[PDB]
Amino acid sequence: GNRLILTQELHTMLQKHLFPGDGKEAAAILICNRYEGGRLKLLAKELILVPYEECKSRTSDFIAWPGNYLEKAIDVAEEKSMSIILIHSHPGGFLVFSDTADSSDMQTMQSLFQGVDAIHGSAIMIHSGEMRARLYREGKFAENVELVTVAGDDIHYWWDDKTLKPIAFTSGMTDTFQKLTAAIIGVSGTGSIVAEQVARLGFGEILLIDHDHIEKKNLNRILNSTLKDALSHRPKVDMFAEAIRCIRGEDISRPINNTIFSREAVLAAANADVLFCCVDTYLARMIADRIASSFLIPLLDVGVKIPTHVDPDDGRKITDVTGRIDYVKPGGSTLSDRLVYTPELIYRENLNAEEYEEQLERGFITGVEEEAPSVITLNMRAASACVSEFIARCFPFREYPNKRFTRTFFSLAGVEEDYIDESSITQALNTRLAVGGEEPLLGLPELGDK
Amino acid sequence: GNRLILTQELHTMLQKHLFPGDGKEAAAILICNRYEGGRLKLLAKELILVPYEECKSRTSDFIAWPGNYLEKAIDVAEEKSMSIILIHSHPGGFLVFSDTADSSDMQTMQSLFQGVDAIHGSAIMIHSGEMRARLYREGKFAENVELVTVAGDDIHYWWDDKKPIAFTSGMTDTFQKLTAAIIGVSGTGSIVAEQVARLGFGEILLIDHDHIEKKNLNRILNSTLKDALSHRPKVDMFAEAIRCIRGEDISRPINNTIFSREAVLAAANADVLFCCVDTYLARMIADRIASSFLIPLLDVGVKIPTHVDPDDGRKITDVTGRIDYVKPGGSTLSDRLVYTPELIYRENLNAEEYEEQLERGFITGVEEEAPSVITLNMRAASACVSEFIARCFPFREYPNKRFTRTFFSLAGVEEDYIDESSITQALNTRLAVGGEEPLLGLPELGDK
Amino acid sequence: TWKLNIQGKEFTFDTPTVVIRDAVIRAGLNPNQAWHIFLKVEGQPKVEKNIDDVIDLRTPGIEKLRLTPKDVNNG
Amino acid sequence: ATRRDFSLRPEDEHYLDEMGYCWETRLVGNARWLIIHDYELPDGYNHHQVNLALLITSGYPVNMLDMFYVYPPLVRVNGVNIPATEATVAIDSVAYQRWSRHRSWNPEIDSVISQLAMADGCLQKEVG
Amino acid sequence: ATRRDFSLRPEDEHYLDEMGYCWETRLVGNARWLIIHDYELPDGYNHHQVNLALLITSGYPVNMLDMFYVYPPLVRVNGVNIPATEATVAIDSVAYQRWSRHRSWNPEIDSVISQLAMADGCLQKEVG
Ligand SMILES: Nc1ncnc2c1ncn2[C@@H]1O[C@H](COP(=O)(O)O)[C@@H](O)[C@H]1O
Ligand code: NA
Ligand code: NA
Repeated sequence: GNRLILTQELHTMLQKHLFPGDGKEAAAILICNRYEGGRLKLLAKELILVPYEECKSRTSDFIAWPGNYLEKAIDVAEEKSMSIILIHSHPGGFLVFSDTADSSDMQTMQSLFQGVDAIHGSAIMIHSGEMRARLYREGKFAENVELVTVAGDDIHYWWDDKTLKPIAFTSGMTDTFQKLTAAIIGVSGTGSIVAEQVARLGFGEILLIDHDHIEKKNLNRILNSTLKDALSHRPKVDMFAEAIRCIRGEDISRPINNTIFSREAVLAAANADVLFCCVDTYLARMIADRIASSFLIPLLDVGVKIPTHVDPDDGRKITDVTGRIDYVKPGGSTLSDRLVYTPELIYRENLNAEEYEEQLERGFITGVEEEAPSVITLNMRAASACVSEFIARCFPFREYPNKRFTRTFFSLAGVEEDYIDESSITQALNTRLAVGGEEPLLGLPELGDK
Repeated sequence: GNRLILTQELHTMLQKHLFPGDGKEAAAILICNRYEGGRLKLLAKELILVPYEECKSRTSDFIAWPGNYLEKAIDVAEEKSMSIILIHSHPGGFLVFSDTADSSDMQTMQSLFQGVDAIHGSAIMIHSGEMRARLYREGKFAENVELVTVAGDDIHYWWDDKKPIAFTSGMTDTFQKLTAAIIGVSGTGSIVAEQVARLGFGEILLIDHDHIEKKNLNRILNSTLKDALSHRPKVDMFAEAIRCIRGEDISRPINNTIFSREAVLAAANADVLFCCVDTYLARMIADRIASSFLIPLLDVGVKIPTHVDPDDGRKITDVTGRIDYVKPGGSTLSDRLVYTPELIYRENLNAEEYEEQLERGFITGVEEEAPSVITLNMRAASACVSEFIARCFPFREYPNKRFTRTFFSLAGVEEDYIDESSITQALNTRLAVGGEEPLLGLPELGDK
Repeated sequence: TWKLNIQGKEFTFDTPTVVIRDAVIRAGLNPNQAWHIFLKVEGQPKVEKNIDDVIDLRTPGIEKLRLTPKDVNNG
Repeated sequence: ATRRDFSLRPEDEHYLDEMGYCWETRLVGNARWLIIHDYELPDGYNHHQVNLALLITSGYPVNMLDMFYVYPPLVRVNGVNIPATEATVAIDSVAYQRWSRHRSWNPEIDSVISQLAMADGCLQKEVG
Repeated sequence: ATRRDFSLRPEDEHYLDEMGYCWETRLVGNARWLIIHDYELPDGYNHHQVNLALLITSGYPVNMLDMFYVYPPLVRVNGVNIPATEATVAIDSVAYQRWSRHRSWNPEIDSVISQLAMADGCLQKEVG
């Protein structure tokens, strides 16, 4: 099932342009990249607004605008064969005119194909923001876009089969999730709990990405794991995919036995509607961050920690028992912006054995991990808040705007929970945004082809 | 593996008596009921303090005290054949004197047995409150008490074989010696039971009468579609899951209501009760088991109330959870109004009685809610089990007593705590009565 | 002397004000790690602080200085 | 008298015996009925003796007792109906009149004993 | 020159080619080494040409590059050692001298290009 995905920033700007308040139609042009994996994803990259003053007519059910903007679109799209989607206010009637000639809706779509050998489309927005889109192959009407979506502070799904919105926890929530793909990156302490919830909430397809295996030491944490799994060092994703098959009675999960830092895993995850990042390295969190930005996928990143310290009188004790949940929307602040990873953290984490021995010998590191062992109670407390966060954003039920909860930190030792609003986070330049699978994949030469 | 269980109230009084501050031994006598199920549990019921003034030879390492206190304990204990435990400040040396005879520790234990045909014992407390005890059978030294315990605001375990920080191997070693009971093994209870199993509890009782259906596959951990299509009992399913996870048969499934002699007598063996039910009646049974057999109790509930808005239609009113910790002799679920007679009454009308009496207007209608959901169940169940860890292995920056009740709202984004000292306590008639008949004071549980 | 609760435990200092960094060091915590630093005073919302800020232990209602890790990375 | 399918509280049974009642405990399905045979009434009703029954609710005495039941149904001797007594409930096929009489319930002090005291108070009251 | 076990960023390779370097990318186990052959040095060292190598870290260019490596090891022509250059690291058995030279890393702008600029700056600096 294909997708047209807009960022919240582009959608807001589009809706102000198409509904200035005068009740007259307006026109704009969306230039998109594409991901052609298990589903066609159209990734909104650039927007061209047709100024009202350069339109020959603007009425309540029609508009005539100049074809020179069509040619500006083609020009932007030409190099990378980008897809071009014309958008118009709710009725949708329009024509394009040149200095000497008029072209209908269909003539315009054919000229788009003539200028760019690629899929193109035509979309309509209603005053409240919802969108519908039709695709054209070879300049000729083809299929409707099944899902137009914006993952903002709230997550909006505008389905081609729409005929009220459901409320959280009801059959209508399940009906929505049944049509979505979820990717769980890291299927261990938190990730097995996230994947369990996702499966039992009725998600239609579930990607499982992890390179590690069940051992005796993680039977205290990984849901559905057994002593028999541990004795055979069963891969985490294969164990969990077979448990989902038994739970759901259906083969709806795709186990990827590999690191997320692989072409196999990145290209599988790019098909998802939502990423749940439950990893335990800074490096993996950067890969997830760049997938989310490149392919316009909302991202929920969850981390836990039980730091300890040495009290000078009493010895070692627990410093905090803590969890962190980060919601990252396409075009909003990223995990990088929030310093969830940095170059220094990634560099320090990935030293080889002779480097570790040298660091110890020179006194740069102590060789003490100032944390207590992970525990299922904290993992579950974090993973349940993580999946509830997606529910809250798809089906708002809170008494405050979801934007207030872009970051959550909770302390079970200090018995406190704090929230950080998206507006307080500084955003850097986001060079991955909506580039999809441009090579090198995610901008990482280790992921380039061949 | 046996137990001597004191309430926090008796332990506090005992420690003050035995350690007044002059560094000299003192003596006291604890009279106990017993539960003789899978393990012997001695249930501290009454305490006699021997006044310092009536003693002689009170020093840092010895005390001689009068035998009329021994006769008082025998007289209290005679009717129900209660166990009598002598307690002394740490070194523990003593004799018991009368006009005609002085009696050593061994001779005193023989006199107890002559006065009351029961197991008796002798215990020592050190200044910081930890206790060790030895049991005497037919008046002669027998075996040590494997575990002396007080479930207070903090939960204390004084093992004969003898502090670790939470989440380390020391925590797991403790849990391996404990028995947990999960009452209700469904939405929250399957999650509590999962955590208890993976945290390493050595024995896990599972109590529920219900079976798996397609409708609860969105919530019950380890459940499968085949389970639902074959109406497999919740407890049998979960017991088999524990067996494969833990590699050993450590689960005890009880396919029955908690309101049965079978379930009450099994749960009485537990070191901790987790109550995860959807009825007022079962919460009341759990409350009374906990008091009668001196077992700490964690009770958890969640609710998603809904209402009909005029412009939007049905919407979510709130999304809430509750965790209650009940220590033996502290405020109870009944004190906290978690159930009341009126709520039990209305719940246990049959369909036609309920409809008929709703019309009459003496009862009120039950409120509307959305379907249960695994995320909320897990949010409550994780905090429920973490509460037990925090009481056994303190890690919070405040006294555990501040968190005696916890309420959270995921809609209002608030979490509130209620201190034990703010809860009014009614008379607790079940406290440490063990299996006195009718069981729990409920005639339906009586032995005919 | 003046007292300050750090991470749940009371410590005594011999000066009326202290640099947060020094209070963190005294409790055995590592001041060079990434922290959410909060000072709580009775009757007031908690206030986020910087590692090299000065706090006045005479402030009426002074409750506790508290750190929460910013690098929370396990799964 | 001799029918005793279940037990009440020990104090209940002592009270019923000390009162010299002919009393039975009868299970009807899962319902637990206390039935006092030939309970004597004040003058003023169509009958001078009834069976007086209590439904012993599940969870008693933490669950409350509520209302009471009489057979044959009572009417004032002048033919005026007793207020709030129009329902009937079958006990082993015999239709008892149910008296809608309600009160607060405290498990520390309430029992069959106080519920029978309430019943008698209502029976004394409703002669007029 | 001809050895190319892995790719750098397209802009890296363009820069190395536009500079006319003889450059190789060599996998040694899982380690990714960029090696520039016969890199010309200013006067003032025991050698006038070296191999100049960068360790291309995992996750580059989000992971940082750090330090640089030269073979044969360099000493000032008067025999004085270059500060903070005493470690060696074997690359396919050849012992390279590691220069402890560190800087902040910004993934939006840093690459092999800026890391080679740093290396040259250090090599210019340490003639004296
Ligand atoms: N009297 C009882 N004895 C045992 N289990 C009970 C009792 N009352 C309720 N429960 C169980 O509590 C569980 C609540 O389910 P849920 O609301 O999904 O957590 C159900 O499986 C019930 O059968
Ligand atoms: Na941005
Ligand atoms: Na009490």
